[PDB]
Amino acid sequence: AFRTVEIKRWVICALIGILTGLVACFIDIVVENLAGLKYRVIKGNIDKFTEKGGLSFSLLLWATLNAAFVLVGSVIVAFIEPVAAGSGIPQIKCFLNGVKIPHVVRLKTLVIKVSGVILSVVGGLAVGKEGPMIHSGSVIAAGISQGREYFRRDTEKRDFVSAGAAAGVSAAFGAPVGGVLFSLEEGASFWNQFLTWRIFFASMISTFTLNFVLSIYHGNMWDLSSPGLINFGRFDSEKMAYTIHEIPVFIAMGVVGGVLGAVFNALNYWLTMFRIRYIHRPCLQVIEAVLVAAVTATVAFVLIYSSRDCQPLQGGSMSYPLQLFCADGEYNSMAAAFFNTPEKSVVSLFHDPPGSYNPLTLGLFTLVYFFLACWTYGLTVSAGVFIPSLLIGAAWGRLFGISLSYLTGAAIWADPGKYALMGAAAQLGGIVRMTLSLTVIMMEATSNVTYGFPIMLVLMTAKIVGDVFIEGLYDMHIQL
Amino acid sequence: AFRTVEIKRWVICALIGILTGLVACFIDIVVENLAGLKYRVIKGNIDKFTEKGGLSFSLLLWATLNAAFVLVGSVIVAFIEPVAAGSGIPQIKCFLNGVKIPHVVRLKTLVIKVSGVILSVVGGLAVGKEGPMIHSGSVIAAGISQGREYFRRDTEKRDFVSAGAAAGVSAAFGAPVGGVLFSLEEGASFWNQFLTWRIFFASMISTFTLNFVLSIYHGNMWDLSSPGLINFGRFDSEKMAYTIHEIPVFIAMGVVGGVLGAVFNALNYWLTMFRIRYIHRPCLQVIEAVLVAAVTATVAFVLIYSSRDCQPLQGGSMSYPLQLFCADGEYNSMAAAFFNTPEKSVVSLFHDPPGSYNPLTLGLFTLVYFFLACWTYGLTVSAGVFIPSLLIGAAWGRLFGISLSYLTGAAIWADPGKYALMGAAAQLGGIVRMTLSLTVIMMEATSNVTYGFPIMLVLMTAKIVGDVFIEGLYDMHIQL
Amino acid sequence: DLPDLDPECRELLLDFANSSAELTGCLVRSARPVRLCQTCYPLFQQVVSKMDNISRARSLLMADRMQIVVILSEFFNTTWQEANCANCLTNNSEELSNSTVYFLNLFNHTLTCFEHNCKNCREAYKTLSSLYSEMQKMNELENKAEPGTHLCIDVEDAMNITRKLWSRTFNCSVPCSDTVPVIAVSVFILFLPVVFYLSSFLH
Amino acid sequence: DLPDLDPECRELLLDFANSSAELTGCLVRSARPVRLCQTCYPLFQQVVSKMDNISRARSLLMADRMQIVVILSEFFNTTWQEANCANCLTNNSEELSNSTVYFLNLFNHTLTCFEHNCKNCREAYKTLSSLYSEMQKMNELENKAEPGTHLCIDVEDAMNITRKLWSRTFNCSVPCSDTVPVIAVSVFILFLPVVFYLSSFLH
Ligand SMILES: *[C@@H]1O[C@H](CO)[C@@H](O[C@@H]2O[C@H](CO)[C@@H](O[C@@H]3O[C@H](CO)[C@@H](O)[C@H](O)[C@@H]3O)[C@H](O)[C@H]2NC(C)=O)[C@H](O)[C@H]1NC(C)=O
Ligand SMILES: *[C@@H]1O[C@H](CO)[C@@H](O[C@@H]2O[C@H](CO)[C@@H](O[C@@H]3O[C@H](CO)[C@@H](O)[C@H](O)[C@@H]3O)[C@H](O)[C@H]2NC(C)=O)[C@H](O)[C@H]1NC(C)=O
Ligand SMILES: *[C@@H]1O[C@H](CO)[C@@H](O)[C@H](O)[C@H]1NC(C)=O
Ligand SMILES: *[C@@H]1O[C@H](CO)[C@@H](O)[C@H](O)[C@H]1NC(C)=O
Ligand SMILES: *[C@@H]1O[C@H](CO)[C@@H](O)[C@H](O)[C@H]1NC(C)=O
Ligand SMILES: *[C@@H]1O[C@H](CO)[C@@H](O)[C@H](O)[C@H]1NC(C)=O
Ligand SMILES: *[C@@H]1O[C@H](CO)[C@@H](O)[C@H](O)[C@H]1NC(C)=O
Ligand SMILES: *[C@@H]1O[C@H](CO)[C@@H](O)[C@H](O)[C@H]1NC(C)=O
Repeated sequence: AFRTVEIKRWVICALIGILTGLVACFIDIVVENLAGLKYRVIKGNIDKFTEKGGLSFSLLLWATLNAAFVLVGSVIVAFIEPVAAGSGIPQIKCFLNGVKIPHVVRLKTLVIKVSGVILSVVGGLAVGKEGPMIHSGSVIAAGISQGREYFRRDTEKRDFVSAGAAAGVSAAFGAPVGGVLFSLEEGASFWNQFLTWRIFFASMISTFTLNFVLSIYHGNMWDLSSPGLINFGRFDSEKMAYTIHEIPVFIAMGVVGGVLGAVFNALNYWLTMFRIRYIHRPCLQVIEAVLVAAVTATVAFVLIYSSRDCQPLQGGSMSYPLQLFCADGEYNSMAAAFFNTPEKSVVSLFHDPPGSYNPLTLGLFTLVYFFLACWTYGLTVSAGVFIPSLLIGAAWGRLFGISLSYLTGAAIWADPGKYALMGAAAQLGGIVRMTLSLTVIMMEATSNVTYGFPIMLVLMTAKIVGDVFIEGLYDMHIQL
Repeated sequence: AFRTVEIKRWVICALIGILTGLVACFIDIVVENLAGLKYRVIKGNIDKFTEKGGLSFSLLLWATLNAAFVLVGSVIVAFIEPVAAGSGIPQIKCFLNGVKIPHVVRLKTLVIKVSGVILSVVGGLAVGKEGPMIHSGSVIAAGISQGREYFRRDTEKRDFVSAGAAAGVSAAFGAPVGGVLFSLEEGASFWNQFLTWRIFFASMISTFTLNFVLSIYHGNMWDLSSPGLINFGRFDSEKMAYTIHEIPVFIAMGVVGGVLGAVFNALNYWLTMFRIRYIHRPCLQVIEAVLVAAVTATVAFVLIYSSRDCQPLQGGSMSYPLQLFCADGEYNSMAAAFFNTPEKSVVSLFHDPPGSYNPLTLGLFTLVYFFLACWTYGLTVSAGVFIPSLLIGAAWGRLFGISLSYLTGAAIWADPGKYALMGAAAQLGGIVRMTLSLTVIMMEATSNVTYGFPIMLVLMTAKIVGDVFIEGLYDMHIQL
Repeated sequence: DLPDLDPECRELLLDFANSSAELTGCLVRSARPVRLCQTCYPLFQQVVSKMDNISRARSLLMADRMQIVVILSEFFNTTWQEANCANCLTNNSEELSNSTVYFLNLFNHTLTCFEHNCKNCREAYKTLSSLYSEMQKMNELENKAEPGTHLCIDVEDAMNITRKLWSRTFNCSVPCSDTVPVIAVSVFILFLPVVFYLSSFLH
Repeated sequence: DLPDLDPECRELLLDFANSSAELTGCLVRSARPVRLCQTCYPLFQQVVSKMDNISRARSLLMADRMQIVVILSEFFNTTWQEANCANCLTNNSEELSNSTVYFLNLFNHTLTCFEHNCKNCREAYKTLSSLYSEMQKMNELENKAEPGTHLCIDVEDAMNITRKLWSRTFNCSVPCSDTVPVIAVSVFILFLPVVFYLSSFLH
């Protein structure tokens, strides 16, 4: 009777979990290889022109490589499938809340968003690739329950796309239960207990699928040591301690995160109404994405070229290190922030022992990356806003940690790694303002429970101080 | 208007959190000092009679000290306030589900249960003291909203006693969010968002109150390193790893926990119907509690006296070590299991490096403590069944770990500490069968998230394999 | 100036090398019949004074990756603290800690009484064990620590050797021979609930 | 038999003590002008052979709490592995690893050319740096590891000394002097969105 219907529902949720894991590992593998190729070309070209003059050809090579990749990404996005632009999380959030924006029910949207996010992280923009993983999981789940049956019903479709969005969050951040609570914050029109188990089944099977395929891409099939596209794990040193000295410090850091999130949202609001008003033809959108990729390449190169902090290579801090003007055997330090992927600069900011970052270098990188991510977000590319927000927050959180380590006599409790974590949670809650799902995600991905209560306080403080100025980003883009 | 009503509700929840924390630290301080006095008397009396004959006077001293303390505890319980017996968790669970058993609305029940659980853990029975902490928090919360106003309403009273039960769980296990999800599994007649924040406010303020008063009882006021009455923390060594080799092993261990939980529930069911049928006068109940305290004292002393495993003192494994018949400088090992408090024998079973436990000594202790806890539970004393279940499960889980360390060639993945954890969760889910609240509690108290999914699997397996035989304990005692 | 050294700093390093070679010699001359804190305390003060002599210079400690002088000094401190040799010296150093010279005198007394070829020299051993327990309790009120903290290693190995002679070799512990009152009381108390449950069943 | 020792085991311990005292001497004779894997490889084979000689006996290793022989041998292994002296020996041991004797010969050649009183002996230094980078890449395909793994310590400190002479002391790096094409291209590309946004505003 009804038992075969529930087996059909559970096997559909198993397929959308497996397919979302395969799409996530496809994105990670292709981005890793293509960014490896592009950064090896540029590092091989800077070192050729380091002596004997030149070095403006390296800037043109960087700018044109960024421009070519984002030109491909925006001709794909802004001409063919225009709703594929952005992270798509506002569209899925309002899909779960009830209103159906068109052209989400097509497999073409999945192909354009996956290809766009491959060609945008490679393209050198300030883009995280786990923003649109939620939308990719959503359209996979919607496309499973269609044609080209009693699953085309809108009650059955909304629950399946809820499971797809949860599988997207779990494949993104390594958070199964975080994916469950993300799917339940929107469209919570019921507490169907079998629906939450379906959601958790798809969520956990998506994380385990991404483990299995990424580990067979690595050496050991038996390892499973990569739960997500970002994994800033192992917060269980003596730097795990949060203490009564630090709870009002975390509340104040949540206030600063909420203020800077309001600044981010307001500047992007004025920018995106300028883009609605004037830059609305598809050809102008393609040209604007090409220039902003060229500008983030050249402002990265101006900041690299005009920096004097040089530190020697510790074993894994620099992926593609270049010595620009440093001495032999010492490598550049600002070039470690624009050549690392943003999923690794965050981990480095969480884990480097104190005194490993210049305040001037990190401050300049923070300011330029803040304005770059604010400019790059409202574009016609397939692009998240998570890891830009998380890197901005980790960077100024580490600056806060260095300041607290200087004001006190280099105390044990003022470790800059922990304050980088709390800053990243503060800015991600200031820009986005999701309350509980980030608490569970930032508990899950760090594998620490004692960061549950202070991260939860920081997210509430950032949300409240942010909402007294301007709405959140994912809610603002349903109001244009 | 309504704002002053909500401030009244939140300040009442703050008071019940603070009062439940004070009751929890009162229980812990008095139990620690009185059990220290009693075990120092017995250890000072065994060492006097170790040579030069005697040693039967030590057995009489142990049996009469146990008998005297439980005689006081049962004349208090079985004569004055007869519903104060047991853990009271079935009564609170059916209070939240709607039916109101009488004589829970009195402060006398709070005094009798607190004094009974002091005089029962000291009395040497197989009793955990964090069973009735939930009922003590419940009657504190009910007594706050009474006389000797609009809070005597049954809608207002049920929500406050929900917050009191959550504060009891958080002060018990160190689990704030675990206390929240315990209070929401019963009486979930609504998802009032402000009610869950009230519950979490009382829960977190109860854990922090117990930290503050227990740390000022210890040396440092600034430490706060005791979140609950049991704290088996720090699972973040290389023994934290759960691996694809071990997921069917955890499912099988959940099966064994469910089977042994069914055995526990069935034997206690026949025993408690014998007690309903015949041993029902209050004087017979007092005599029966005196004999079972004398019997657990003398079977502890027969097992200590007839044991030959002797191991030297590592720095904190033995609280009150006695050398009975071992060589000088080597202390007895079975006497480390009956002289430690059950809140410390569990931590030792979770944390001792492998090869620190004899399989014969631990097997004998497991078998005798299983039948002793099964006999001692259905009595007229104020007594939990948590830490008896948790110690039984940790003991046979460690035996499973030693067996897996012997069958494989002492592999890295077959660490007996991790399997002691999973066994403790298995037996606590086999005897009690609460599904999700133990998953959150055993994540919270161990401060590890990677033990979320395997503990959740083990609890589901134990609950299912248990429910095909006999109902859970806390549901059976509403059906006599 | 870089690849070679300042000649006084070379002489300072040579002095530390000579002193530390003597200390490693002393630590392994006295390895198994443990006299580590008994024969190598002045050499340890010698080595830590030369290490303090270096850091009053700058080139010796942190001018290479390994810092072989610093990790050698840290190894000697770890061996010092694990041995807990501070109990074999007075609080003002370079003495022999009058609590422990009495123990070593009684330990030598006990072994010379063991050289008399069964159970005759027992009250010397009981005095030794009482003294050892007294020093253990002394090592928790003057230097506050956990129960069963580790004493000074040559004292602790002397007591180790005495107890391994007294139990594992000589086999002398005068056993209890009081089992049958224990078994009588135990079968009485275990038969008491049989009486209680049957009498309540038959009433 | 307990408090004293078997005379051959006493002789075995005395042999290990002599060899290990010589090794600690060698490690600190060659401390700052680092020749740790260059002058102390045969003494290290001597010490590890005597430690293997002890464990073929039973009383020397695990018959006391500290196990001073075992923790001393473990300290010499930790100093060996942190130095990564296996790159200064061939895969069959007790040789000098023909990749590195060429490097030490060129290092001595470069310093003797530095003894000629500015920027004249440069291609020797460039050959040295090319050789050092070649050995770094050789230390990741024959012995697979992460990028920037640590080479053998006397090689790595020789290259340390050469680079600290060449940059911090001699001050010779022939700077770029190509700023104004970079600043021209940079102000052009930064002025490009000003042109784009203003032209789209005025259309
Ligand atoms: C090349 O030579 C330079 C010498 O100028 C070496 O730099 C020094 O290296 C050591 C080893 O890391 C550093 O010591 C450190 O000291 C701090 C406390 O100040 C301590 O926390 C660390 O654990 C470590 O012991 C030292 O700071 C550093 N700099 C100076 C100016 O001495 C460099 O390591 C050499 N490179 C190689 C590859 O050998
Ligand atoms: C008293 O003397 C006895 C000698 O019979 C000492 O027992 C031995 O103590 C050492 C130190 O813990 C034990 O060594 C251990 O070996 C294992 C591997 O087998 C290793 O994993 C440990 O980390 C440690 O190195 C040894 O097993 C033990 N027993 C024997 C038979 O040798 C005892 O420590 C002495 N007591 C004191 C207080 O010195
Ligand atoms: C080095 O140590 C010796 C003895 O510890 C001392 O006499 C000498 O003055 C010290 N050297 C200096 C320069 O202080
Ligand atoms: C060695 O001596 C003491 C004892 O551990 C320690 O505090 C000191 O810092 C050490 N000296 C060194 C490493 O130079
Ligand atoms: C006992 O002490 C004396 C002097 O203190 C010494 O000559 C003798 O050798 C010692 N006995 C033993 C067995 O070492
Ligand atoms: C001890 O080592 C030496 C040299 O390594 C060797 O010649 C000798 O045979 C070894 N001793 C034994 C008993 O094998
Ligand atoms: C020292 O030599 C090797 C290298 O670390 C190691 O594998 C071996 O076990 C060590 N020998 C000892 C500690 O006796
Ligand atoms: C260079 O090597 C030769 C022999 O190999 C040696 O005599 C000379 O001292 C070395 N030069 C320096 C500066 O050490």
